[PDB]
Amino acid sequence: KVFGRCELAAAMKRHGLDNYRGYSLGNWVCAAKFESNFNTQATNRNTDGSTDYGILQINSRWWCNDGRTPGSRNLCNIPCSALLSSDITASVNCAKKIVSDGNGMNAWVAWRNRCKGTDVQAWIRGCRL
Repeated sequence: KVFGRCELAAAMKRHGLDNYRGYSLGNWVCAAKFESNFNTQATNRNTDGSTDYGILQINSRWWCNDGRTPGSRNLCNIPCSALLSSDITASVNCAKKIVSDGNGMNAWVAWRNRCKGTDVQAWIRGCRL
């Protein structure tokens, strides 16, 4: 499913992401925009053989099991396919574990390079939240 900006903002807010670990909602919407263009079905293969899945492009080497990433730690305890669902619950729950492991949202390259230090508030402007 390809989310609308405000539709995604509302869904993320309902799932407890607004200000989770100090990150305002605009950061999460911005990250999703640049990581998957709001598409829950996005997948991207990496040079190391691992693959990124879903709206937040969660990695198979550490977070989910896709049956093809040798030595994968399945830290979120889920098959990577669950992360492509139109229901973002699995993605949100796993993202919470990721953002809590030490480097915060810096775990998302697109966020660090395209959202960090920008006016992230713009991503939720105009939305009835």
